[PDB]
Amino acid sequence: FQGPTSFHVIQTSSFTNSTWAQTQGSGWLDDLQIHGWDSDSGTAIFLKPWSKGNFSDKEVAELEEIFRVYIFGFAREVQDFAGDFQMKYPFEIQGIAGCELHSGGAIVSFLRGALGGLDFLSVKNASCVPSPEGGSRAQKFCALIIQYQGIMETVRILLYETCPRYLLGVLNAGKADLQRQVKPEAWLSSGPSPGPGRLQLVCHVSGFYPKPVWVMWMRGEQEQQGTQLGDILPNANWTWYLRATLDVADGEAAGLSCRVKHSSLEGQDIILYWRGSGLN
Amino acid sequence: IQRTPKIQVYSRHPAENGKSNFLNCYVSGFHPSDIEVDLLKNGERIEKVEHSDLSFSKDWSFYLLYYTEFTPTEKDEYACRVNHVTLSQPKIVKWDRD
Ligand SMILES: *[C@@H]1O[C@H](CO[C@@H]2O[C@@H](C)[C@@H](O)[C@@H](O)[C@@H]2O)[C@@H](O[C@@H]2O[C@H](CO)[C@@H](O[C@@H]3O[C@H](CO[C@H]4O[C@H](CO)[C@@H](O)[C@H](O)[C@@H]4O)[C@@H](O)[C@H](O[C@H]4O[C@H](CO)[C@@H](O)[C@H](O)[C@@H]4O)[C@@H]3O)[C@H](O)[C@H]2NC(C)=O)[C@H](O[C@@H]2O[C@@H](C)[C@@H](O)[C@@H](O)[C@@H]2O)[C@H]1NC(C)=O
Ligand SMILES: *[C@@H]1O[C@H](CO[C@@H]2O[C@@H](C)[C@@H](O)[C@@H](O)[C@@H]2O)[C@@H](O[C@@H]2O[C@H](CO)[C@@H](O[C@@H]3O[C@H](CO)[C@@H](O)[C@H](O[C@H]4O[C@H](CO)[C@@H](O)[C@H](O)[C@@H]4O)[C@@H]3O)[C@H](O)[C@H]2NC(C)=O)[C@H](O)[C@H]1NC(C)=O
Ligand SMILES: *[C@@H]1O[C@H](CO[C@@H]2O[C@@H](C)[C@@H](O)[C@@H](O)[C@@H]2O)[C@@H](O[C@@H]2O[C@H](CO)[C@@H](O)[C@H](O)[C@H]2NC(C)=O)[C@H](O[C@@H]2O[C@@H](C)[C@@H](O)[C@@H](O)[C@@H]2O)[C@H]1NC(C)=O
Ligand SMILES: [Cl-]
Ligand code: NA
Ligand code: NA
Repeated sequence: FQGPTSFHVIQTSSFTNSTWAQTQGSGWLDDLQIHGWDSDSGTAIFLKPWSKGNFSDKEVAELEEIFRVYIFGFAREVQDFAGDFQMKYPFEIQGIAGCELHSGGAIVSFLRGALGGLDFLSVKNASCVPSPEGGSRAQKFCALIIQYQGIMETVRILLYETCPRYLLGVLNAGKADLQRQVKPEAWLSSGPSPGPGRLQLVCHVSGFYPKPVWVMWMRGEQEQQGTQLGDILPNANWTWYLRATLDVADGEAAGLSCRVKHSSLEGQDIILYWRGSGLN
Repeated sequence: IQRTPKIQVYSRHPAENGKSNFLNCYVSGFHPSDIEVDLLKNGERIEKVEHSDLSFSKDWSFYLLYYTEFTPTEKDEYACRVNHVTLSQPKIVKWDRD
């Protein structure tokens, strides 16, 4: 099946001073957002009609309450221990946790934490593993948290028992959107001149879904190895944008074409031809 | 260490003068998360701009998508203006269809 194969939640907790901290959170299928977190209410925002997957409204409300208590408690405890952990304000903590479906069917869970934009800890085999970037502070944190009754256990349940069944249920519940096929459009333009006597040609590809796509500059059936793929960029409403560039000498741009392949085109590639002398 | 934002400005559809389109500004690679992003038309802030909820990549750098409807013309200029703790002044990146 196509589309996303993983689910995760993220946390960004920004500690401005010893009496002010705020958290942002959200839920995602790969890089498609399916949940928001509303700090006004301490409840989730369900961005798709299928965002609860196969979970009952009661189980969803229980999980929202776990996250509400966790968000409040996290800030409370970090502010209380900030002095002992020699924390200097402002600082920012990030967390990501979830699970993913692999080839062969296994579901693997993960939890990672960061401080100052650097890795701080991870959960491997239901244990807190300090990251070397986190130094003695991460060793101190892991020794402190694993003594917390309830937290370790709740994290274990959520990662290894709740997340896998949630993931399968939501990939199934959302399949009309997650496995839809949206066709790209493509166009050509100039790029910044790489230098004297040289041009850059740009092949733009936009509005496709799912994300896997193939774009190449061509001379007839010869693929130009100089083709440079840009990073995939997002559009609003779950489609993507990509630029494929080629740097050539002024007199070598004639004869070039851009070829686009995508799962939605049913084997009917898009071919665009570059014409020189301002003829597009 | 703090990381300054990368700023990429692009249209959803090919620019056609007088035809409605969408202007995107993708801001990425930055740390810490607090950031201000505006889309500009001829140097003026566009009032109705939408944006994504905060996310971050595997290396913990944050990213956001800002977008709005716009109708390109031959004369009008569009841009993305970003403010972040790593910048002493706002950084402006102009939209350029060419
Ligand atoms: C949300 O969906 C989850 C996934 O559902 C499946 O996939 C979706 C896409 C649809 O196709 C569904 O129709 C389909 O069910 C549900 O979780 C899954 O539930 C099933 C039970 O319905 C469960 O199957 C059982 O598995 C155990 C063995 O499990 C262990 O071993 C496997 C490897 O072999 C391992 O992967 C597991 O992690 C465990 O370690 C097996 O013993 C059971 O057998 C008994 O029941 C069957 C009939 O069901 C009977 O024939 C046997 O004779 C015997 O009595 C049974 O096969 C899946 O393992 C589970 N999947 C996961 C990843 O957890 C989910 O269901 C709820 O959670 C389940 C864990 C279970 O408690 C259910 O009763 C719950 O309803 C569903 N709902 C929610 C709210 O999560
Ligand atoms: C993968 O994980 C398993 C399971 O870990 C256990 O369950 C998780 C849910 C989580 O709660 C863990 O904290 C928990 O341990 C690992 O299997 C366990 O391995 C540990 C060693 O790391 C064993 O611990 C020993 O247990 C003895 C009692 O049965 C006890 O006498 C030992 O105490 C002595 O040593 C410890 C330091 O290791 C010291 O603190 C004590 O004071 C004392 O000197 C020790 O606690 C568990 O018995 C194992 N549990 C099971 C069920 O097998 C597994 O090793 C790990 N795999 C890898 C490769 O990391
Ligand atoms: C503790 O920090 C808060 C600072 O928060 C603002 O948002 C941060 C994310 C960051 O951008 C920071 O630069 C900002 O200042 C203060 O609260 C805010 O205070 C401002 C007044 O400067 C006010 O406009 C905001 O509404 C207020 N936000 C909230 C949610 O309270 C704290 O200030 C104290 O509390 C205020 C309510 C006010 O009474 C102020 O005079 C107090 O100092 C900061 N406290 C301390 C002790 O530094
Ligand atoms: Cl909240
Ligand atoms: Na050509
Ligand atoms: Na974002």
